[PDB]
Amino acid sequence: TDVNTLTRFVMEEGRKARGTGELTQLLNSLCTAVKAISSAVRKAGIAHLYGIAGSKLDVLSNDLVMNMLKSSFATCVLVSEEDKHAIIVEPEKRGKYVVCFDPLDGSSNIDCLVSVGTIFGIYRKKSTDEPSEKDALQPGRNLVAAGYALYGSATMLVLAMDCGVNCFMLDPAIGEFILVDKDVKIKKKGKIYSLNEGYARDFDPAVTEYIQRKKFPPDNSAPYGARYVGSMVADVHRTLVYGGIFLYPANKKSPNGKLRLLYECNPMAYVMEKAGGMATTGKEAVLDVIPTDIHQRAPVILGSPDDVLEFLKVYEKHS
Amino acid sequence: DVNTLTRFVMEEGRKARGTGELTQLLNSLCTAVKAISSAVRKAGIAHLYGIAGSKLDVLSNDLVMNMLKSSFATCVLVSEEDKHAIIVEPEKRGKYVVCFDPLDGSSNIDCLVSVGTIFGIYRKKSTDEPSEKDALQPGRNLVAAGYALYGSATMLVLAMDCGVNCFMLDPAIGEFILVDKDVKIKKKGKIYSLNEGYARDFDPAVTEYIQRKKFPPDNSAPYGARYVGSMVADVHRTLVYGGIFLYPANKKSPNGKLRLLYECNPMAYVMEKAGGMATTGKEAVLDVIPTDIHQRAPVILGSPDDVLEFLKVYEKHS
Amino acid sequence: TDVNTLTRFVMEEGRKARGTGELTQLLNSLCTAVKAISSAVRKAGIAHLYGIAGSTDQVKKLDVLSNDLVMNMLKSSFATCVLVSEEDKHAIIVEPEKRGKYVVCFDPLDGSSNIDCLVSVGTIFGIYRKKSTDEPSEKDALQPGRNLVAAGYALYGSATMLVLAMDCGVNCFMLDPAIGEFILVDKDVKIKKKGKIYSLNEGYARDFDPAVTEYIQRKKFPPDNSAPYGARYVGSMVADVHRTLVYGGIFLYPANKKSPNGKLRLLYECNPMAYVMEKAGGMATTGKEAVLDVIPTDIHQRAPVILGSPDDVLEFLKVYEKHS
Amino acid sequence: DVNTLTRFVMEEGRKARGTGELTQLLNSLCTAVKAISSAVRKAGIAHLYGIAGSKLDVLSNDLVMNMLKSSFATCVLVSEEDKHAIIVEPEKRGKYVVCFDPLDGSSNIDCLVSVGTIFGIYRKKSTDEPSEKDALQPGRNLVAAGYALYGSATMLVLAMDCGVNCFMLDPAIGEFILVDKDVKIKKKGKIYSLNEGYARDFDPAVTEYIQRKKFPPDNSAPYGARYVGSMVADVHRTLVYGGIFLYPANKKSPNGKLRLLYECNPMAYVMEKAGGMATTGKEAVLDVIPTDIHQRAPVILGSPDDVLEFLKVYEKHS
Ligand SMILES: CCc1cc([N+](=O)[O-])c2[nH]c(C(=O)O)c(CCC(=O)NS(=O)(=O)c3cccs3)c2c1
Ligand SMILES: CCc1cc([N+](=O)[O-])c2[nH]c(C(=O)O)c(CCC(=O)NS(=O)(=O)c3cccs3)c2c1
Ligand SMILES: CCc1cc([N+](=O)[O-])c2[nH]c(C(=O)O)c(CCC(=O)NS(=O)(=O)c3cccs3)c2c1
Ligand SMILES: CCc1cc([N+](=O)[O-])c2[nH]c(C(=O)O)c(CCC(=O)NS(=O)(=O)c3cccs3)c2c1
Ligand SMILES: O=P(O)(O)OC[C@H]1O[C@](O)(COP(=O)(O)O)[C@@H](O)[C@@H]1O
Ligand SMILES: O=P(O)(O)OC[C@H]1O[C@](O)(COP(=O)(O)O)[C@@H](O)[C@@H]1O
Ligand SMILES: O=P(O)(O)OC[C@H]1O[C@](O)(COP(=O)(O)O)[C@@H](O)[C@@H]1O
Ligand SMILES: O=P(O)(O)OC[C@H]1O[C@](O)(COP(=O)(O)O)[C@@H](O)[C@@H]1O
Repeated sequence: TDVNTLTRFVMEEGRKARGTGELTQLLNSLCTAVKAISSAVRKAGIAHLYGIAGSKLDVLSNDLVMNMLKSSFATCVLVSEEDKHAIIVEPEKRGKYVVCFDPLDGSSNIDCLVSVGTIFGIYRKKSTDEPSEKDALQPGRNLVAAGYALYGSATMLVLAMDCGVNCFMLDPAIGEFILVDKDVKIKKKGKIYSLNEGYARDFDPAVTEYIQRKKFPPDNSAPYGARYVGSMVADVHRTLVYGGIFLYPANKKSPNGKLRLLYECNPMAYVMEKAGGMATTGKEAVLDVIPTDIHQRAPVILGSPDDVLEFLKVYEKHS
Repeated sequence: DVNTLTRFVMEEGRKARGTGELTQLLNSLCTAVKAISSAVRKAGIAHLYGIAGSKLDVLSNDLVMNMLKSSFATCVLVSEEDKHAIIVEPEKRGKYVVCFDPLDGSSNIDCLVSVGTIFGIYRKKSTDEPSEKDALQPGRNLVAAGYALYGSATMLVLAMDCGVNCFMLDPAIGEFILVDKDVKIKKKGKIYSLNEGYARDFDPAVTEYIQRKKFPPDNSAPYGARYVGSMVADVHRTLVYGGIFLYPANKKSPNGKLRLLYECNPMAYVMEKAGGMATTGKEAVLDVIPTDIHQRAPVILGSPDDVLEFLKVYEKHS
Repeated sequence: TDVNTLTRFVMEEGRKARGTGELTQLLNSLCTAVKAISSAVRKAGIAHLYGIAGSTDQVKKLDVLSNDLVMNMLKSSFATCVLVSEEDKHAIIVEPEKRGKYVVCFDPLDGSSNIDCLVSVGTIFGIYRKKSTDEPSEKDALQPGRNLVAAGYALYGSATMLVLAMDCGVNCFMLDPAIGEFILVDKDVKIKKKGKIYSLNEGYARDFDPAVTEYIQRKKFPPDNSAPYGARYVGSMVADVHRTLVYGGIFLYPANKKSPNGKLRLLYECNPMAYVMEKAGGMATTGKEAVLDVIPTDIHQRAPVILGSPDDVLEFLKVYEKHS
Repeated sequence: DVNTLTRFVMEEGRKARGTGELTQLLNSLCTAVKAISSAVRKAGIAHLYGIAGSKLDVLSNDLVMNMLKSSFATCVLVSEEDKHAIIVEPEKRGKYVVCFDPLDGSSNIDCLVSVGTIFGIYRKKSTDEPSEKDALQPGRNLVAAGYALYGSATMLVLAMDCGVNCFMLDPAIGEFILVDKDVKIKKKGKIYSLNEGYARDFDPAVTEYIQRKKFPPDNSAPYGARYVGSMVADVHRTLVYGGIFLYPANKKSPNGKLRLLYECNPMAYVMEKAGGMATTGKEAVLDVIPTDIHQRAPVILGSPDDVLEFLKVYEKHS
């Protein structure tokens, strides 16, 4: 019942645990970045560019998250969609955490104003040798914290840690993320499937037959609903809230899927498992995949357990 | 040389003679659209969840209703959220009929997916005293029509005889900034939009069209698939990037789902004033004369060439 | 009755009079600049000046950016011909493409000299009409305040409020920073006939002529054995004048030695607040004549001003009438 | 390199080890201030005037209250708006005592004058059970104090033993941005501030001192009068531009009007830390042992040389 905010949640789960403060401040700083990304995505100031005072979003998001993570004095390696190679933090500002993020996911189609988001996934540095790109190559199992911000009909940050998955709604009136769902867990089975079917020609037989099973029920029930926005963050958030399954399977145009492991697949897979769901690559679990490159693509099928398991059974049959 | 909706709306009105009522209708309407935005972005949510201690469908409809009522430019008012028509009280009557969906796609509003307002303004056909028949005009007679997208940012799209204009809201000052003038649509796209969870129930014409897209017949490249589940969001994508949108008829919806007067007709008028088309398969959406204010209709809108590619497949199976 | 926004009220009243629509157009563009000023004064985006994104239009002083906003909104309205401002020594003649009927005199950000202490500041405006038959010039701004089509201010205080005086009367609108509309909160307001506040800079006590020095003692030591008036001086005209509109009372900025002909500017401070006051049942006097009756010879002309509640202003006037 | 208050209030804590409770207090306090600013600037005023169909003292108090109880860092809470010391429920208790005025100057708020939230943080010293007594500490024992000014913009002024620090609220992101660091006051000023309507009732000492500033002794230049009527507003001017602020004993209030624990004592700590001075004419405001939570006190604060000059005149007449 009693109120609580994202700032207080992270400075109290971090308070009530050892207390180095770096991860508290990293997350602290990270929401402040997201709040700034939100106002820019809501186009708050477009009038000054169009002549109110008189005579980039994907780039600006990357700058904000980087800048802030750097100033947090808690990051040593930083991997992003935009920056090809990793970003080794200047000595002065280094901490002990490796952060992998997609600063604006879906801005390929931001000109139609579709829901976009910010995906993040925090690792701690295991190695002793001087920081490097290779420190980002940890398996998804090793995620200290992951989550995503959604810039949709409203802004929401979904934080996943060992203590569970907690969903915060940005009240733009006060500039504060408000806790509106505690320790969320996904439905066991849903009525929704999320898939780009223009690649129907190029599907695995198992993916094809699972969709046929959903479209044309094999147990004389009701067919599922198709819901594909075109931005992972939105579809996954629906898959959390409403239940169901999300699929970006391996094609032939993309033999390894399209969604990147380190900063797209793994963070969403962590959120799913920490909330009673599951995510798999078909053959191995997304979190158990060991990266060899930081921009490594991966197939990913995440969502409600009784559905992903149904998929997985069909994967047995077609392998 | 900044050009706001409120400025646009009274120069296009002055550039079209006439009283000034429609300007003040669109002013009141967009003021309500600004207040829907505020609630949809969840401003004040902390007070509900107990920052001091201790519904959107309805709120959105109340905002639109009170604003259009107070505008002195409405006689009949038709909404999703009202089974009957709203005969505006005589002291506040105007010369226009507004058919609107206050918040479209709110069924799945809890996933925080793009919702929107849809509207379409007619001019009274009445001679004496208004009635719900004034809303029962074909889409061809639409004075003005458009929508507002509460997505990545809030955009009002306004189609009129002078064309389709897109205004971005600037939340900092609450002004709609003209960012796209007289918009026209790609002649053909690589996007298709429908709910394939009804594939069991689709017409043979529909099914073949999708096979043509999933499996190009001319050995080109397969089209793309996008169904947000919200008409504003899908229509606006079909406007911006191009492509095709369908919510066709099937056996368990012989008349589609999407309503005529406050969903299909408004989006058809946008598309046709932007160079796209909009058909039910047999008539064009704007050419259906309604019999019921909550009448349902099939809709296949989008880029011109794409709807033509459909209509050829449709005629073959009929 | 029902909700109303500044936007309809302006374009409603501008249709109840047929009318060109320029005044409506002007009042809108002026409004839109006012919301813009408010958002900058509330320091929105101050974080992008302090390294939020790392590196970089508006590294401007707020009083300048305000002026630029009001200017580039007014010119673009196609309703203005001559524009007078405090931040401009000469009147701005609008280009022949965007010329209109009305002459506007304004103070973009009044009180910004102490905006460091975050004091209430505001935008004072006043709309005349070109009465001249010849091309626009700084002469056209030299009209008496009697010839005001409309006047008012926007107070950027605990909240942002636009006060609009016309022949209608005075109409108070509050900005809802959520939706970005001015909401009609008070309609056709009038001032309290008499009040219990007095407002002036008593640091200039050494240079007060006897009329002021007596009246002030009549308030601190009342003659009728009643109760002393309260002393209230923000140091920002929009602030003190607005309090005098809501609570009643009196506001004085008179003749000194340092500035013997007043300080407060006539065309874009005194005259507009006099129109507000007179249209709301109050008075505004120079001591000699009434403020609205003063005949300008220069655009940046100063003037002594004593405005406020009717009984209060007249009480002072009897005291000045003893000394002349 | 940006510095927010959520960073600063944690950095200082980490540097002093400490549980994390003074941090959470202030972090929770600031969210309350962010919410009060929203209310004061009239966000949602449209809905009170019927945009969709059809108190601030109390809301501000409820906000501070509920946020501080939720902080898990308070045991005793003292406010204007409750004639009682509020003792926090055992499950939500910390070790600090907060004496606060949630909205000061809202007396004269219909004219929209600058208002503000004043606060001061003590630490429970009695081994006893949390009670009103724990708040009756002299201001000297203060861990932290300050105020939130809701004027031109919103600023949180935060005084501690690491100096006084000013934080500007950026409504675009809801973040208090550090803009003036380790601030310090001019040793002498040119501005004076008091209600001269109470002239008939002032100390002969006060009356001389004002003469001494209105008509200078060294026939130099006079000071400038500035009385807003909101202590936060006047005091913040006196922090920035310098000068003096008085609310001395007249007769209707012969022991001052301004409340010691939650009006005078917090402002004294700010001045003190920023190199200023704050006296009752007898003793330092921080050195007044309180008897009642709502106890009033004569307050004279500002630039040190100017406060001393008043004190010189006081000693003559005393
Ligand atoms: C609910 C989990 C949680 C949440 C927050 N929070 O802020 O909500 C936290 N904040 C902080 C902080 O002190 O900054 C911590 C530190 C604890 C920690 O995880 N150490 S470790 O990297 O796994 C490690 C690497 C090698 C040996 S132990 C923390 C933990
Ligand atoms: C570009 C199209 C356009 C746009 C706007 N706008 O505001 O962007 C308009 N505003 C208004 C207004 O009246 O203010 C108009 C007049 C509309 C109207 O009168 N239609 S009619 O009753 O069938 C009729 C009466 C007499 C002859 S035709 C208008 C038109
Ligand atoms: C209630 C007072 C009031 C308020 C507003 N308002 O919008 O707050 C106005 N807006 C406009 C406009 O047309 O812009 C007007 C008319 C301006 C005008 O035409 N003056 S005139 O040539 O001597 C004349 C001809 C015919 C009648 S008066 C107007 C008037
Ligand atoms: C003034 C510097 C400063 C600022 C903040 N801050 O929040 O910016 C702090 N936060 C916390 C925390 O507990 O997290 C501390 C330590 C706890 C504490 O000060 N205990 S004390 O007996 O009152 C005491 C007074 C002096 C030495 S120790 C802290 C300290
Ligand atoms: O258009 P496709 O091939 O279905 O790709 C969809 C996927 O691409 C993405 O948009 C990748 O995001 P961006 O390329 O815009 O950064 C996913 O969010 C989304 O799930
Ligand atoms: O789930 P379905 O059957 O595909 O329906 C989706 C369609 O219905 C709508 O959601 C209509 O809005 P509501 O369902 O929220 O009333 C369209 O926006 C949308 O395109
Ligand atoms: O210094 P003084 O004599 O108090 O002058 C105060 C007057 O100067 C002004 O501040 C003039 O405005 P500026 O601060 O922009 O110069 C008036 O608003 C105000 O009433
Ligand atoms: O009417 P007065 O005596 O000048 O009172 C002014 C003083 O009273 C106060 O308003 C007391 O606070 P309140 O407004 O909450 O009663 C101070 O803020 C202010 O400095």
